[PDB]
Amino acid sequence: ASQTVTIPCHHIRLGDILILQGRPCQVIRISTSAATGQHRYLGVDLFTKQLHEESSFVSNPAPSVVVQTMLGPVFKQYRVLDMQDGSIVAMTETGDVKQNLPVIDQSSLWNRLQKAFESGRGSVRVLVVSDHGREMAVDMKVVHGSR
Repeated sequence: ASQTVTIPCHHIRLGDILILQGRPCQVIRISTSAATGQHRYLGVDLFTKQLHEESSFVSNPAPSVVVQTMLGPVFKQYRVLDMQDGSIVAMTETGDVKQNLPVIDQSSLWNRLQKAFESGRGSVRVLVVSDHGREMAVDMKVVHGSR
C-alpha cells in the first residue's frame, strides 16, 4: 500500500486525495453519518475509477483532545524527461528512470503537462501516487527556479 500521512478532517476539502478502503481516491462528497456523527467520504479510485466510501477515524490521544482524521497518500515528485503517446519518461530524485509512467486523465493534466514541458522541460515535475506496485502521475508542478 501507498505510504501515508495523517490529515485532520477539518483540512479535507472536495477534490483532495485520500485513502478510502485502502485505495487512493479523489473525494467527491463529504457528508455526516446520521448514526455516528462522523464525516463520511465518497471518492473515485484514481486507478480503477470505482467509487469507495469510508468514515473518519476518531481517536482520543490526550485528555480533552478528540481528533477525526483520514489518511492521504505520500506523493512523490519526479522529473519529466520525455512525453510519448499518453505516458511520460520520468526520473526519480536518485536518477531512476521510469520509461512508461501513466498520466491520469483528470483536469486536463496531459495538456497542461505538455504545455509546460514544451516551454521548460526540467522545471516540470509530476506528482506521483504509488499503490500496490502501480505508479501514476496525478498532478504537475513547475519548480520555482531558485529550487
